[PDB]
Amino acid sequence: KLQKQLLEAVEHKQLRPLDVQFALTVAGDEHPAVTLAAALLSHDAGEGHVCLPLSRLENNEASHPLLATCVSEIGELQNWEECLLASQAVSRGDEPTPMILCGDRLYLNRMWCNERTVARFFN
Amino acid sequence: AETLDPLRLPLQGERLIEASAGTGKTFTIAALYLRLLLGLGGSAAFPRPLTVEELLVVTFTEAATAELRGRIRSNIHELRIACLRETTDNPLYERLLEEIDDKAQAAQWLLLAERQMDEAAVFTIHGFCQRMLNLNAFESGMLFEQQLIEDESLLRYQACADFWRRHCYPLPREIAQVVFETWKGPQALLRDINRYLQGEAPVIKAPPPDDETLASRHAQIVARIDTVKQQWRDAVGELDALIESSGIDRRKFNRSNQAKWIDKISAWAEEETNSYQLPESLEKFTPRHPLFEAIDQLLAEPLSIRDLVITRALAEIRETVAREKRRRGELGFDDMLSRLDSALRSESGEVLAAAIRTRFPVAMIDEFQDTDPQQYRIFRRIWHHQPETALLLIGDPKQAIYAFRGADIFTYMKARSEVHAHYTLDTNWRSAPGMVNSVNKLFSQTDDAFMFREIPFIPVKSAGKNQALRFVFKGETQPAMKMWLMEGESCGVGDYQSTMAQVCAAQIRDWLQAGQRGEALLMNGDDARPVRASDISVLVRSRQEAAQVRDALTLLEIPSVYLSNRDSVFETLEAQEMLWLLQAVMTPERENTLRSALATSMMGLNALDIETLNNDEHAWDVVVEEFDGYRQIWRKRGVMPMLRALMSARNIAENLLATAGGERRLTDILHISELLQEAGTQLESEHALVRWLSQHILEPDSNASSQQMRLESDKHLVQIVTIHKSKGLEYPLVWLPFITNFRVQEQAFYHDRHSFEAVLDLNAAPESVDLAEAERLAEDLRLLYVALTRSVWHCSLGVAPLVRRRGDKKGDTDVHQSALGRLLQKGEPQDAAGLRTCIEALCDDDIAWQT
Amino acid sequence: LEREDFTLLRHYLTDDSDKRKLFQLSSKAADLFDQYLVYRPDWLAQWETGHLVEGLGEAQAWQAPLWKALVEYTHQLGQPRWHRANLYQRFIETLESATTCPPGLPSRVFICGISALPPVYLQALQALGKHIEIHLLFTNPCRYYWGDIKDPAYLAKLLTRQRRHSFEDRELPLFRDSENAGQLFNSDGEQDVGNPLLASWGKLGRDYIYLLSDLESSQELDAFVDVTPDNLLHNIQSDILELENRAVAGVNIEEFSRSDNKRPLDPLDSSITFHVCHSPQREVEVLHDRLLAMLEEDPTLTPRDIIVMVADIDSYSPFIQAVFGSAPADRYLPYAISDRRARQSHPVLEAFISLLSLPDSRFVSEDVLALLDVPVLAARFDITEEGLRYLRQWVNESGIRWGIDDDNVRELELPATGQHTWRFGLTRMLLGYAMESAQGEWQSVLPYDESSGLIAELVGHLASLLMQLNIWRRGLAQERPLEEWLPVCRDMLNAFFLPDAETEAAMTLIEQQWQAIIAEGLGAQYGDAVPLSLLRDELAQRLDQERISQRFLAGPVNICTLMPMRSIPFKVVCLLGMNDGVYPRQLAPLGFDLMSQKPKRGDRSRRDDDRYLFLEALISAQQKLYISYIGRSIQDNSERFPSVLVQELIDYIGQSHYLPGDEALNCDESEARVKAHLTCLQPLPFTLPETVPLETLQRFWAHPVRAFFQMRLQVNFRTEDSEIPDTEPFILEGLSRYQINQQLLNALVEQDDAERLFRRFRAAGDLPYGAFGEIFWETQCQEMQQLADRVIACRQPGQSMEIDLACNGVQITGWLPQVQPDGLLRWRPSLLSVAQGMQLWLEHLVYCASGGNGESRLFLRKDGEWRFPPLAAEQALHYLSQLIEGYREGMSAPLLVLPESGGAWLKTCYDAQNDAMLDDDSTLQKARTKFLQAYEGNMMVRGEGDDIWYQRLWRQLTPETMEAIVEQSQRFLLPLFRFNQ
DNA sequence: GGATCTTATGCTCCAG
DNA sequence: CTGGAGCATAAGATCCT
Repeated sequence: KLQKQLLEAVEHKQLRPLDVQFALTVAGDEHPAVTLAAALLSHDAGEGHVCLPLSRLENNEASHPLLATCVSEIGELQNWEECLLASQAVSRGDEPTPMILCGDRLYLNRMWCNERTVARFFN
Repeated sequence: AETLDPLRLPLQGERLIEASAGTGKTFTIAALYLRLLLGLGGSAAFPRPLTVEELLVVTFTEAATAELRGRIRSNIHELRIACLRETTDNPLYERLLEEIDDKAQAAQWLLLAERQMDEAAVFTIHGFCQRMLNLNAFESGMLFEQQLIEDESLLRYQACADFWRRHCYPLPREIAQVVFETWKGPQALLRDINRYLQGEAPVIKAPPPDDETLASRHAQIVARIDTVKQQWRDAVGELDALIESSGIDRRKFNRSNQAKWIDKISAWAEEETNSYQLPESLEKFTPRHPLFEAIDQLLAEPLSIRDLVITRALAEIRETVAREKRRRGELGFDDMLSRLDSALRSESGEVLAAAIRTRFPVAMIDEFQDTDPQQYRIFRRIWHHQPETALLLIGDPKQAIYAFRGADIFTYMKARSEVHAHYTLDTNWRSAPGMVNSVNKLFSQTDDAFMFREIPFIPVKSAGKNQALRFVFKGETQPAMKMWLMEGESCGVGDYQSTMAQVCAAQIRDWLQAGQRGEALLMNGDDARPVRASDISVLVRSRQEAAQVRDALTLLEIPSVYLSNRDSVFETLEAQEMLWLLQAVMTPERENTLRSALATSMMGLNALDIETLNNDEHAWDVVVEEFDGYRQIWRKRGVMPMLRALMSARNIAENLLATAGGERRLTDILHISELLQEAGTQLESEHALVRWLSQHILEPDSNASSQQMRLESDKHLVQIVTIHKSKGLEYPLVWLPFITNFRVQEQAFYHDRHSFEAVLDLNAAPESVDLAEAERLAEDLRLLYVALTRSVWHCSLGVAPLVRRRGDKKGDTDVHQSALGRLLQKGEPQDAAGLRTCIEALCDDDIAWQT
Repeated sequence: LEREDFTLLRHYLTDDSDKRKLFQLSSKAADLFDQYLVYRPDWLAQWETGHLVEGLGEAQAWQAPLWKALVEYTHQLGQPRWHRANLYQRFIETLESATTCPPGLPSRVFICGISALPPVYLQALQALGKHIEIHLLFTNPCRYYWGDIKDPAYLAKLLTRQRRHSFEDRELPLFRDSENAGQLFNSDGEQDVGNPLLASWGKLGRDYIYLLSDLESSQELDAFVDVTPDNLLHNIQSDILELENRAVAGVNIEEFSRSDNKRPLDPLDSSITFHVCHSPQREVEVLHDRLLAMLEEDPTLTPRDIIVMVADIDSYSPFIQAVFGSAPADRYLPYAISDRRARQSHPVLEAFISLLSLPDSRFVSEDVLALLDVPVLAARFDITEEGLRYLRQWVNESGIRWGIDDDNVRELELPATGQHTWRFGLTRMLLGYAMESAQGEWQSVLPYDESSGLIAELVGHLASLLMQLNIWRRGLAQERPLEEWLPVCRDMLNAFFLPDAETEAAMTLIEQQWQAIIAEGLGAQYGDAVPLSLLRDELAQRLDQERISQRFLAGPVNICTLMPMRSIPFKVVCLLGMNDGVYPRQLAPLGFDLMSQKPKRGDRSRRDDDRYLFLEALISAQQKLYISYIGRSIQDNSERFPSVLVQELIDYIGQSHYLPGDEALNCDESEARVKAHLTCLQPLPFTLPETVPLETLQRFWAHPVRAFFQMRLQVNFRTEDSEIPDTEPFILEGLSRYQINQQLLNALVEQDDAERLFRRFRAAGDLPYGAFGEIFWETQCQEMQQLADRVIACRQPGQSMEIDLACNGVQITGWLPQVQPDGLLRWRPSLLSVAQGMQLWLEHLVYCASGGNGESRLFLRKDGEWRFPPLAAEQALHYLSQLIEGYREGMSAPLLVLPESGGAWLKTCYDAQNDAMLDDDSTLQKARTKFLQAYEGNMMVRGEGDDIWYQRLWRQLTPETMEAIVEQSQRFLLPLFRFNQ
């Protein structure tokens, strides 16, 4: 699959082995849409910004036709929230799931629980 | 059983010499080696003289081989000197010069033997096998580059883990339940079957079928129990038994308990009241139904997976570790012994026998009483026939005490049945004539002493040189044996051991005080010398009970040392002491770690000094500088120079010798620093060396590397020695308190009594277990003979009315199952009065006892 | 194979063949044919035609057609057919009739030091000698002919007259009767040579001088310097030169009794000295001291002129380096180590060899981490020594012990457990970076919540390393031909190694070794494939073989083994490794060699070379000679004999001289005397403050002697933690239970579900696999559930309070958590420990002194229970004031109170029937026996005696310290036993 | 004059 | 810092002729 793509991204020394192996361990061998989405999310966590909108993922296409390689099954996968909610790596926080998605935002569960902790502390 | 002389001994064909204790095995083996080198004896001699290259003398112990080679080289040298001088004072060499024909050729032959003597065939069995394999690699089918590897324990543990992983994982909960009940883990499995795995895989009595599996066995057991459960739940509800005075009428509680015991067939436990279906129990309390015996026959048979799992492990892990060792390229001692055995068993074994017979047409095996059946099969298949090739077996079956190590006396039994020649020796050099008479009386007090007529004890005569040996304690003389009966008539093992230890310390301190004032004389004719603390010695079977007597001796201010020390040096305080010193010198910036290392007993400081050191900033800075320089000298020039610098600067090499008892600690430090240095020879890094040290502290290895050396020969004190390490030595005064004690065996493993094979039994056969008990008693008899023959002047064991059954004073004592009880009570349950009478029946001015 | 003459080879090979047996056999056959071609090429010449030579033993019937097929094959390949055996004779024939100086030949050549040459080479030099000038420099210890004798027609030819350089001629004395009588024996060699030293040791030299004297075109002269018979070594050299005998044998009683015919010896000679040592360490120590001794004694001596010979260099060199580095500067002497194993960059060599064992390794965590310990790999994959501690703790607590992947596991016929693998650990690491432990499992893997911060890139780098390792362990498994093996070396080295300044030497060495091996393979044109196992151990065999004979005469002392064909004169020569069995170095032949089954004059074996080396080593001494060997192994104090050579030398010394005092006593007494002569072998300052935290009192009393170390003088014996095991835990013992046991207990105290907590541990990989973990889980369930019902029925909802009292002029501050109105209810899964009830006893008084009516209870496993009644405030402080005194007393002095063993002693003595202390000796006898059983542990349990805190203060127990521990304990352990209910 | 029955108490190696 | 053994018991203690 796109393992050669992720390793040439490694060799381009633009992004992190942390985010690469994080994407591998949260994607496994399932849908390449989920793999590339998790790769971008792990990278964005790699710099250290606490959130990411879906518009960035669906509008960047960093160095590859990500949409063209992510469309895999019946229907259309531009509905990224459904495409990731179908994966067990993305959920709405009711389950011990790596990625949070409720309000068009995707990032780590640690940042989500800390953000909601300080939010309900101030409110 | 003809009386043997090396002058007239036939040097032809198979032999068997019974050389008893103190018979000079070295002297006889040396004299007959000289005889084979010279070709002397005439008709009884070998038809041709032999070079030193063609004389195979294999011996059990490497130190024994070295000492034997040195003594035989000395014999060669002094015999050639006596041949060149035509006169001598040794009677053996005088009659040898009378027997030899041509002095010039004899002296030339002895010169050639002395010059070629360095490469004489003297090995251990393992080395000898390896050398023949390296010679005939083509006939043996073995490689060329092989090493000596001794840690098979790790590979055995890995093979056990492999077997447990691949034959026990997908099994269900109920099978896991019974296997977990019978043993916990692979550690427990290894601890169970290690002694079975080592050596050669024995013969299993009634092996299970190959196709039988755990699921089918469990189905058999569950069917076998549900049928009888259905039968009893059908036939419940009637009474026939006799309501006796002992048989209460409220015995229906047992029936109600069985009725509530009808619960399920998926359990495993049964009721105590289920055993009351015995007609023999009805005899205390009319079968009338077949169930009254169906219950009994199901109860009388044990049910487990134990036999199947043990057979699977013993059939799998041996070949598994063998294949993995072959792939790694390592070799084991038993491994190439079995390789030679298989090569001889192959079709080329005749060619191997021809080659070995042509190379060495003689072999003279020493210490035959500890040999292996594979070794005997090799010796038979190579040298059992075809004369002009001699074979002389020399051993002594009365001193074979390594059955737990993997020896066998029935192998010697088969060899003795296979050989015709039998001889013995009389001149017991090491013992006093009183001791000789005493042991003759003790082993002739009852006929069939060894419980076998096939190993008869032949009485011997002491040497005429040692007739003047007499023992004196406080004026008058003492008998050669003087037992000790305590202030009790039936006692437990704890107070038993404590009281013989207390009286032991009492006579030891009396004897040493009398020797200090010159009244306890170990005297020989007109010669007289006092007794000291290294002159007295004590034997003991196990290390905890050795510590038990050690505690009493060290309480009564006799210093005591344990010369069978199996403890590792890594367990003492010095190992972790070196650990904190190395960790503090690796990073001398950490104040807490540096303070912790400085505050120990390695330096010898005081708490006030540490408290003042905690405040002196300049002193702290200069000691930080000192340890920083030590770090520099470490990473610059290795391990020992910083240690040498530290001891020399601290004067602790003086201080620990000044303080009492510090010598032992300091020589432990020296030994561990040395071993650390050849560890760090390969371990180039420092953190790797630290991790290695930590690993060896957390794993108390019991190899020969980490054994603590003897402290000092200059200091003299009493020695506690185990019975096995006392083999082949001498001791002036011995003490045997604990040989009256015994231990009943329970594991089912016995030897065939007529066909001489090792029988592995997994059932509860009464014949199996009591044959095991009988041969265990024979083993204890052999240790008794060894212990009594290792004395010189006076042996004083302890007579005791020992009891193991719960009834303390029941009239019949329980001494009958020990070696002392078997040789004293003739095989009869006795009392204290009968013990006193049985002692005084043999008591006549040489054997006696005191309270 | 299958020619009906290779039957035994077919038996050897067809049983199993992974080319290892083939490789061993090829190497040994190549060695044997090399020896054949260099020594006895007539056999090869006969084998070329296809016949054998009579009088030869077995295995020739297959050793011959093998060589025939070999030469046929190498002629078929198109390689040159020319070699030493088929060219030397044609060289002789071409050279014997030609011009004087054919062009290109050197003007003259020289041979020095060489004492063993092949007969074919000496014949070649003999034929070459008719053209140029050749000088031969042989060092025989004697002057006259001490060689063998062939035939009566040969001894007539032995009347060649040996000139000097200028003056006149000389040869062996007594020309006629020496060859007449039994000196030159009829079949044997010379036996009336006198010196048994020469007679037994010059086995090689005798045949060499016989072969040298057998050349008809010889021109033999000599330059024999005489020796002055002044000391023992010079007397030995004179006796070995002049070929005489001085050993007294005692022909008659007069000769045996009179002992003046020998030469008396100086009682203070230091030239030849014998020594016996216990250990090699002490041996080299004695050598260093004696070396400094004669260096002090002789000002005209340098360490450059002194040599030391060793038997095995590897077994001795660490001792040499250690003692000569630990020597102080004022007693320093320089040392140079030569001929040892060439070990330059041992970590990277170990890493490379372990890397070549990749496709069959089980991937032990400790093994791969020791591989990672190489700084080259650390710099290549940017993981730092700071990060090693983090990685060690992470792979310890995550529990990685087994191989990398489930495919790797299943390749070894093992069940794919899916746990305790490297992929499992990396998944746990990254999921713990993502999540929290309170969340639980995600894909049946618990998240490890230690690694959460910026430090998480180390495990990503480790994951990249492990992915590379998996890729290369898949790559290296397949066996390929040498053409495919050509670039994989370079690819491997650049892929797993970063070229730095230190690395470059090992880089070049590995590259050229691999290039040489594959160049040999290319030159011989291998066609088939080869497994990696042959290449790996061949690299090992060509990398361990290279010694360093480089540093010889730098100026320090010379440390080298007795290399053959090397005899250089010096002043002091020392000998090491003269033990029996190690010297001379025994080496059995290859078994199927024909040289052992049929000898010749030009024979060279290891034993003969060692004896010859020892003899010319004795010759090489000029001033002093040192002999040492291990005689008494200190382990069993057994007697070990020296070597046969040194034994013969000391016997000759004993039979050749006598001490000046005892002139005429007896030969035996003289030799015994000279053999004895030559052989030698606390009150502390503290003031109590008025503010004391409650935890300080809690930490104090739980272990009194430990608390003395860890705050007063601030010493804690924090040793390192245990090493990572090698196996998954199939059984759980020790502290592994206690954390799992307690967390299971807290679930049932609140009566919450335990099935969620079961699967949480099941995702964590700590339980045994399969139903075994489940079965072990059931046993822990049924034991806590018994304990829980006892706790639950007595449990009421309580709350914490802050405590603030003041006793002994000292304020007491702290907190008392979760106390209910009836009192204190605590629970801990252990046994009845004295300190455990004491721990609540401290908490009981502070609750009872500040009002708070109510008793305190404690529940444990195995039906244990601690229960204390309440008292008034005035009595609560009264016990507490003594306990506050026990702090400042314990703070200043290490109070002698054993927690449990002191309690075990006082349990027997104290009687609650009379509520007092007993004094009867019979019950006191029970207390002493119970004390030692409480102090020292059983066969399996650890007693309180084996404690590092207590081991520092004392090692043994005295009867006065026996009572001293009891007496201080009896003051403070009375309230627990008097109030127990 | 018979029991069950639950405790205190005893007792658990050797050598490469 | 923390954690630790099983098994065969007979005396005594009550239940029942």
